[PDB]
Amino acid sequence: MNQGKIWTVVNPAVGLPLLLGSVAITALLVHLAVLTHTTWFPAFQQGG
Amino acid sequence: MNQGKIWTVVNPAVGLPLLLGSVAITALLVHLAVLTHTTWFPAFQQGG
Amino acid sequence: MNQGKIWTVVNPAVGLPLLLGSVAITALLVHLAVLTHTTWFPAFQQGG
Amino acid sequence: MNQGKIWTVVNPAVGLPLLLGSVAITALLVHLAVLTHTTWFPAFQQGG
Amino acid sequence: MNQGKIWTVVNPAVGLPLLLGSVAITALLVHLAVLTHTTWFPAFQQGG
Amino acid sequence: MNQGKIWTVVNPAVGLPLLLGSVAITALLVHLAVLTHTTWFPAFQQGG
Amino acid sequence: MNQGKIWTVVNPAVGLPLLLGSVAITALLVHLAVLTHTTWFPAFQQGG
Amino acid sequence: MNQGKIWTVVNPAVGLPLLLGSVAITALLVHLAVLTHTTWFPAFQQGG
Amino acid sequence: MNQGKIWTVVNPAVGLPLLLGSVAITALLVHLAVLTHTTWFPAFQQGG
Amino acid sequence: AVLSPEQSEELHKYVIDGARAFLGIALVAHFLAFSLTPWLH
Amino acid sequence: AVLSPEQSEELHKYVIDGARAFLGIALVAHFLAFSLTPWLH
Amino acid sequence: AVLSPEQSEELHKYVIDGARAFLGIALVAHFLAFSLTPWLH
Amino acid sequence: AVLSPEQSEELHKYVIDGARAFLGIALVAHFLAFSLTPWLH
Amino acid sequence: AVLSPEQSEELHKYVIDGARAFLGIALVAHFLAFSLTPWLH
Amino acid sequence: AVLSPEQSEELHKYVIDGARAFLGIALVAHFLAFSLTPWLH
Amino acid sequence: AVLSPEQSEELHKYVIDGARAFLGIALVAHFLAFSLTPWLH
Amino acid sequence: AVLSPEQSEELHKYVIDGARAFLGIALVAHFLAFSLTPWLH
Amino acid sequence: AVLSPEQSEELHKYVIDGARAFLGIALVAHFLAFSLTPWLH
Ligand code: BCL
Ligand SMILES: CC(C)=CCC/C(C)=C/C=C/C(C)=C/C=C/C(C)=C/C=C/C=C(C)/C=C/C=C(C)/C=C/C=C(\C)CCCC(C)(C)O
Ligand SMILES: CC(C)=CCC/C(C)=C/C=C/C(C)=C/C=C/C(C)=C/C=C/C=C(C)/C=C/C=C(C)/C=C/C=C(\C)CCCC(C)(C)O
Ligand SMILES: CC(C)=CCC/C(C)=C/C=C/C(C)=C/C=C/C(C)=C/C=C/C=C(C)/C=C/C=C(C)/C=C/C=C(\C)CCCC(C)(C)O
Ligand SMILES: CC(C)=CCC/C(C)=C/C=C/C(C)=C/C=C/C(C)=C/C=C/C=C(C)/C=C/C=C(C)/C=C/C=C(\C)CCCC(C)(C)O
Ligand SMILES: CC(C)=CCC/C(C)=C/C=C/C(C)=C/C=C/C(C)=C/C=C/C=C(C)/C=C/C=C(C)/C=C/C=C(\C)CCCC(C)(C)O
Ligand SMILES: CC(C)=CCC/C(C)=C/C=C/C(C)=C/C=C/C(C)=C/C=C/C=C(C)/C=C/C=C(C)/C=C/C=C(\C)CCCC(C)(C)O
Ligand SMILES: CC(C)=CCC/C(C)=C/C=C/C(C)=C/C=C/C(C)=C/C=C/C=C(C)/C=C/C=C(C)/C=C/C=C(\C)CCCC(C)(C)O
Ligand SMILES: CC(C)=CCC/C(C)=C/C=C/C(C)=C/C=C/C(C)=C/C=C/C=C(C)/C=C/C=C(C)/C=C/C=C(\C)CCCC(C)(C)O
Ligand SMILES: CC(C)=CCC/C(C)=C/C=C/C(C)=C/C=C/C(C)=C/C=C/C=C(C)/C=C/C=C(C)/C=C/C=C(\C)CCCC(C)(C)O
Ligand SMILES: CCCCCCCCCCCCO[C@@H]1O[C@H](CO)[C@@H](O[C@H]2O[C@H](CO)[C@@H](O)[C@H](O)[C@H]2O)[C@H](O)[C@H]1O
Ligand SMILES: CCCCCCCCCCCC[N+](C)(C)[O-]
Ligand SMILES: CCCCCCCCCCCC[N+](C)(C)[O-]
Ligand SMILES: CCCCCCCCCCCC[N+](C)(C)[O-]
Ligand SMILES: CCCCCCCCCCCC[N+](C)(C)[O-]
Ligand SMILES: CCCCCCCCCCCC[N+](C)(C)[O-]
Ligand SMILES: CCCCCCCCCCCC[N+](C)(C)[O-]
Ligand SMILES: CCCCCCCCCCCC[N+](C)(C)[O-]
Ligand SMILES: CCCCCCCCCCCC[N+](C)(C)[O-]
Ligand SMILES: CCCCCCCCCCCC[N+](C)(C)[O-]
Repeated sequence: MNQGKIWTVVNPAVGLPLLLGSVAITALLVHLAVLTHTTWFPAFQQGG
Repeated sequence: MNQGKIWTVVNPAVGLPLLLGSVAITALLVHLAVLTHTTWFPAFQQGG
Repeated sequence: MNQGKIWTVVNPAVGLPLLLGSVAITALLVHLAVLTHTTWFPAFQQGG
Repeated sequence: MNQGKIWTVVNPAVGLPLLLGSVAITALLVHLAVLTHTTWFPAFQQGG
Repeated sequence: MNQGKIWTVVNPAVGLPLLLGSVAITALLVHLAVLTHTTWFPAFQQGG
Repeated sequence: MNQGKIWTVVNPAVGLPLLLGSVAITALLVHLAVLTHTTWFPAFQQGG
Repeated sequence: MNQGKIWTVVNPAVGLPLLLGSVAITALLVHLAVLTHTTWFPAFQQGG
Repeated sequence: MNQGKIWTVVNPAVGLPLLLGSVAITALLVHLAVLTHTTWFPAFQQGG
Repeated sequence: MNQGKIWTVVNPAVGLPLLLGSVAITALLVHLAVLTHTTWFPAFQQGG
Repeated sequence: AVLSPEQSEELHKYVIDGARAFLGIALVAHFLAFSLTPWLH
Repeated sequence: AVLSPEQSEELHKYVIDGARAFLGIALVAHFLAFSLTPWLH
Repeated sequence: AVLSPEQSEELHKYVIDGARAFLGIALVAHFLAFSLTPWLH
Repeated sequence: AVLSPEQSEELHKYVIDGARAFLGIALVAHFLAFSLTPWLH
Repeated sequence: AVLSPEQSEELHKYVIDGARAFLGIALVAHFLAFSLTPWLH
Repeated sequence: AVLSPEQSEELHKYVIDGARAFLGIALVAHFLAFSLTPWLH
Repeated sequence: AVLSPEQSEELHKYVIDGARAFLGIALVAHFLAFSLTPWLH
Repeated sequence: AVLSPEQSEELHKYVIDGARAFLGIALVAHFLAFSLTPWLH
Repeated sequence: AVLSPEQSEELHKYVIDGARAFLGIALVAHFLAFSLTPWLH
C-alpha cells in the first residue's frame, strides 16, 4: 500500500496480468500439493 | 463487475485470450485431478 | 452466437488459430485420458 | 472445402506451417500411443 | 545497498518483475522441497 | 514435387529450417522408440 | 578480471540478468542435488 | 557440398547457431542413451 | 583458432552468451550424470 | 489497443455476462454431479 | 487485424457454423461410442 | 505504458482493494477449512 | 500476408488436394493394418 | 527504460527497503518454525 | 522473404532432390537393418 | 546497449567485486558445512 | 542477413570443412571405442 | 552486430584464450579426479 509508485517503472499492461496469473498458478499448486499429500481431500473427492 | 476500468490499462486483445485460455486450462486440470484421485470417474469411463 | 463483436477486440489472425489449436489439443488429451484409464480402448488397439 | 475464405483472416505463412506441423505431431503421438499400449507393435520391432 | 547504479544498465521494467518472480518461484520450490522430504509437514496438512 | 508454389506463401528462411529440424527430431524419436522397445538394440550397444 | 571489454560486444542489459539468473538457478540445482542424494540434509529438514 | 546456395535462402546468423546447437544436443542425447542402456559405461564411471 | 571469421556471419551479442550458456549447461548435465550413475559421488556427498 | 474509459465499461459488461453464463452452467453441472455421483454422499 | 463491427459478425457466422458442424460430428461419435463400447452399459 | 506518479497511485488503489478482497475471501475459506476438515484438529 | 478472396480460394484448393492425398494414403495404411495386424481380428 | 544515476539510486532504496521488509517477515517465520516444528529440535 | 513463382519452383527442385537423397540413404539403411537385425525375421 | 571500452571496464569492476563478494560468502558457507555436516568427515 | 550466391559458396566451404573435421574426430573416437569397449566384441 | 573481418579475428583471440583457460582448469580437475576417485582405478 506504500508501493504505489511501481507503475511509474513497471508497465501495468505486463505487470497486472503477471500478478493475477502468478496468484492463479500459486492457488492451483497449493491445491495440488494438498491433494497429493492428504487422504481426506481424495476421500472428499471420492465420497461413498 | 466494479473492475470495468481494467481495459484502460490492460490490452483486451492480449488479456481476453489470456482469461479464456486460463479458464479452459483450469477446467482441464480439475478434470484430470478428479480422474486421477477417484475410482468412480475411471469406472464411469470403463463401464461394463 | 451472440458474442460476434469479439473480433472487434481480439485479432482473428491470432484468436482463430488459438481456438482451433486448443480444440485439437483438448481432443488429444481426452483420447489419452480414456486410453490410460480404461482396459477396453487398449484391448481394441491390441485385438486378437 | 467450403472454408476457403480463411486465408483472408489467417496469414498462410503462419497457418500452413502450423497445420502441417500439427498433423506431423499428431501422427507421432498416435504411433507412440499404439507402441505403448499393444504387445504386437513392440513384438514387430523386436522380431526373432 | 551499494549496487544502486544497476538501473543505469538493467531496464527496471524487465529486472524488477524478474526479481519478484524469481523470489516467488524460489519460495514455492523451498516449500515443495520441505513438503516432499519431511513427515511433519504432510502430517500438519493431514491433521486428525 | 507438384507443391513447388509453396515458397510464394511460406517464407523459405523459416520453412526450410523447420523442415530439416522436424526431420532430425523425428529420426531421434524413432531411434529412441526402437531403443526403448527392443532387447537387440540395447544388446548391440552393450556387446560382450 | 581481464575480460572487461566483453560489454563492448554483449549488451549488459541482457547479459547481467543472464549471469545473475544462471548463478541463482545453479545454486538451486546444487541444493536439490544434495537434498536428493544425502540422508543428513533430509534429516536436518525433519528434526526430532 | 553441392548445397552451398542454401545461404541465399536461410540467414546464416540463425542457421549456423541452429546447426552447431543441434549437433551438440544430438551428441549429449547419444551419450545419455549409451549411459542408460549399457552396464560398461556406468562401470567405467564407477571404477574400483 | 582458424574459425575467427565466424563473427562476420554470427552476431557475437547472441553467439557468445549461447556459447558460455551451452558450456555451463553441459557441465551441469555431466555432473548430474556422474552423480546418478556412481555410488562414490553420492557417498562423498553423504560422508560419515 | 487499450480503450477509452467508456469503451472499457462497455467491453466489461460482455466479460461479466460471459462469466455469469459460465457460472450458471457450472452450477447446473455441480448439481448434476451431486445427484449422479458418490460426491457429498 | 481487428475488424469492423459488421465484418466481425460476418466472420463469427463461419466460426459458429464450424462449431455446429464439429458438434454434430461429435454427437454421432458419442452415439457410436454408446452403441459399440461398454460405456454407460 | 508506464504511468504518471498520480496515475500510478490511482491504479495501485484498485490493486490493493483487489488484494484485500482476495484476502477476505481466503480468510473465510481458511475458517471453513478449519471447521469442516481434520486440519489443526 | 493475408490474401485477396480469390487468392485465398486458389490457395485452399492446394490445401484440400493435399488433405485428400493424405487421406488416401491413410486409407491404404489402415487397410494394410487391418490385413497384417491383430487389430479388429 | 534505463535510468539516470540519481533516479537509479532513488529506485534502489525502494528495492532495498522491500528486501529488508521481506527479510524481517522471513526472520519471524523462521522463529515460528523453530518454536512450532521438530526442526533443530 | 517469399519468392516469385519461378524462384519458388527453382528452390523446390533442391528440396525434392534433398528428400530423394534422404530417401535413398534411408532405403539402404532399412535394407541393412533387414539383413543384420532380427526385424522381419 | 553495448558500451564504450572505458565504460565496459568501469562496469566490469562491479561485476568482479560482486563475484568476489559471492565467493567470500560461499567460502564461509563451505567452512560452516565442513564444521557442521558429515561431509569430508 | 542472406548472402550473395558467391558469398554463400564461400561460407559453405567453411561449413563443409568443419563437418569433415568433426567426421574425422568422430571416426577416431569410434575406432577407440571399438578397441577399448565391449561394443562389436 | 556482426563485425568487420579484422574485428572478428580480434574478438576470436579472446574466445580461444578463454577456451584454453577453461581446458587447462579442466585438465587439472581431471588429474585431481584420477588421483582422488576410483575412476580408472
Ligand atoms: C468481490 C468484490 C467485487 C469484485 C472484485 C474483483 C476483483 C478484485 C477481481 C475480480 C475478477 C473477476 N471477477 Mg469479480 N468482483 C465482484 C463481482 C463479480 C461478479 C458478480 C457478482 O456477478 C462477477 C460475475 C465477477 C467476475 C469476475 C471475473 C470476470 C474475474 C475473475 C474472477 C475469478 O477468477 O474468480 C474465481 C472465483 C472465486 C474467488 C470465488 C469462489 C467460488 C464461488 C463464490 C462459488 C463457486 C460455486 C461452485 C460452482 C459450486 C461449488 C459447490 C460446493 C458444494 C462448494 N465479479 C464484486 C462486486 N473481481 C478479477 C479480474 O478482473 O481478473 C481479470 C479480479 O482481480
Ligand atoms: C484441484 C485444483 C488443483 C484446483 C481446483 C480448482 C480451482 C483452483 C478452480 C478455480 C477456478 C476458477 C478460478 C474459475 C474461474 C472461472 C472464471 C472466472 C470464469 C470466467 C469465464 C469468463 C468468460 C466465459 C468470459 C467470456 C467473455 C466473453 C465471451 C467476452 C466477450 C466479449 C465481446 C463479444 C466483445 C464485445 C465488445 C464490443 C465493444 C463490440 O461491444
Ligand atoms: C478428461 C478431461 C481432463 C477433460 C475432458 C473434457 C473436456 C474438458 C472437454 C472440453 C471440450 C470442449 C471445451 C470442447 C469445445 C469444442 C469446441 C468449442 C469446438 C469448436 C469448434 C470450432 C470450429 C471447428 C470452428 C471452426 C471455424 C472455422 C472453420 C472458421 C472459418 C472461418 C472462415 C472461413 C473465415 C471467413 C471470413 C470471411 C470474411 C472471408 O467471410
Ligand atoms: C505448498 C507450497 C509449495 C506453497 C504454499 C503456499 C504459498 C507459497 C503461498 C503463497 C501465496 C501468496 C504469495 C499469495 C499471494 C496472494 C496475493 C498477493 C493476492 C493478490 C491478489 C490481487 C488481486 C486479486 C488484485 C487485483 C487487482 C485488480 C482487480 C486490479 C484492477 C485494476 C483496475 C480496474 C484498473 C483501474 C485503473 C483506472 C485508472 C481506470 O482507475
Ligand atoms: C490416441 C489419441 C490420443 C489420438 C488419436 C487420434 C487422433 C486424435 C487423430 C486425429 C487426427 C486428425 C485430426 C488428423 C487430421 C489430418 C489432417 C487434417 C490432415 C491434413 C493434411 C493436410 C495436408 C497434407 C495439407 C497439405 C497442404 C499443402 C501441401 C499445401 C500446399 C500449398 C501450396 C503449394 C501453395 C500454392 C499457392 C499458389 C497461389 C502458388 O497456388
Ligand atoms: C532446498 C533448495 C533447493 C533451496 C533452498 C533455498 C534457497 C536456495 C534459497 C534462496 C533464497 C534466496 C536467494 C532468497 C532471496 C530473497 C530475496 C533477495 C528477496 C528479495 C525481496 C525483494 C523485494 C520484496 C523487493 C521489493 C521491491 C519493491 C516492492 C520495489 C518497489 C519499487 C517501487 C515502488 C518503485 C519506486 C520508484 C520511484 C521513482 C517512483 O520512486
Ligand atoms: C514410432 C513413431 C512414434 C513414429 C515413427 C515414424 C514416423 C512417424 C516417421 C515419419 C517420418 C517422416 C514423416 C519422414 C519424412 C522425411 C522427409 C520428408 C525427409 C525429407 C528430407 C528433406 C531434405 C533432406 C531436404 C533437403 C533440402 C535441401 C538440402 C535444400 C537445399 C536448398 C538449397 C541449396 C537452396 C537453393 C536455392 C537457389 C535459388 C540458390 O537455387
Ligand atoms: C551437482 C552439479 C550438477 C553441479 C554442481 C556444481 C556446479 C556445476 C557449480 C558451478 C558453479 C559455478 C559455475 C558458480 C559460479 C558462480 C559465479 C560466477 C558467481 C558470480 C557472481 C556474480 C555476481 C553476484 C555478480 C554481481 C554483479 C553485480 C551486482 C553487478 C553490479 C553492477 C552494477 C551496480 C552496475 C554499475 C555500472 C555503473 C556504470 C553505474 O558504474
Ligand atoms: C540413439 C539415438 C536416439 C540416436 C542416435 C544417433 C543419431 C540419430 C545421430 C545422428 C547424428 C548426426 C545426424 C550427426 C551429424 C553431424 C553433423 C552434420 C556434424 C556437423 C558438424 C558441423 C560443423 C562442426 C560445422 C562447423 C562450421 C563452422 C565452424 C563454420 C565456420 C564458419 C565460418 C568461420 C565463417 C566464414 C565466413 C567468411 C565469409 C568470413 O569466410
Ligand atoms: C555424459 C554425457 C551425456 C556427456 C558428456 C560429455 C560431453 C558431451 C561433453 C562435452 C563437452 C564439450 C563439448 C565441452 C566444450 C567446452 C568448451 C568448448 C569450452 C569453451 C569455453 C570457452 C570459453 C570459457 C570462452 C570464453 C570467452 C570469453 C571470456 C570471451 C571474452 C571476450 C571478450 C572479453 C571480448 C573482447 C572484444 C574486444 C574487441 C573488446 O577486444
Ligand atoms: C546410415 C544409418 C545406418 C543404419 C545401420 C542399420 C543396421 C544396424 C545393424 C546393427 C546390428 C545389430 O545386430 C544384432 O545384435 C544383437 C546383439 O549382438 C543381437 O541380439 C541377440 O542377442 C541379444 C542378447 O545378447 C537378444 O536380446 C536378442 O533378442 C538377440 O537377437 C541380434 O541378433 C543382432 O541381429
Ligand atoms: C503467470 C503468467 C502470466 C503471463 C502474462 C503475460 C502478459 C503479457 C502482456 C503483453 C502486453 C503487450 N502490449 C503490446 C499490449 O503492451
Ligand atoms: C492460457 C494461454 C493463452 C495465450 C493467449 C495469447 C494471446 C496473444 C495475443 C497477441 C495479440 C497480438 N496483436 C498484434 C494482435 O496485438
Ligand atoms: C494451441 C496453440 C495454437 C497456437 C496458435 C498461434 C497463432 C499465432 C498467429 C500469429 C499471427 C502473426 N501475424 C503477423 C500474421 O499477425
Ligand atoms: C506444430 C508447430 C509448428 C510451428 C510453425 C511455426 C511457423 C512460424 C512462421 C513465422 C513466419 C514469419 N514471417 C516473418 C515469414 O511472416
Ligand atoms: C520469474 C519470471 C518472471 C518473468 C518477468 C517478465 C517481465 C517482462 C517485462 C517486459 C516489459 C516490456 N516493456 C515493453 C513494458 O518494456
Ligand atoms: C524443429 C524446430 C526448428 C526451428 C527452426 C527455426 C527457424 C527460425 C528462422 C528465423 C528467420 C529470421 N529471419 C530474420 C532471418 O527472417
Ligand atoms: C537464467 C535466465 C535469466 C533470464 C534473463 C532475461 C533478461 C532479458 C533482458 C531483456 C532486455 C530488453 N531491453 C529492451 C530492456 O533491452
Ligand atoms: C539447438 C538450438 C540453438 C538455438 C540457436 C538460436 C540462434 C538465434 C540467432 C538470432 C540472431 C538475431 N540477429 C538479430 C543477430 O539476426
Ligand atoms: C544456453 C542458453 C543461453 C541463452 C543466451 C541468449 C542470448 C540472447 C541475446 C540477445 C541480444 C539482444 N540484443 C538486442 C542486445 O542484440
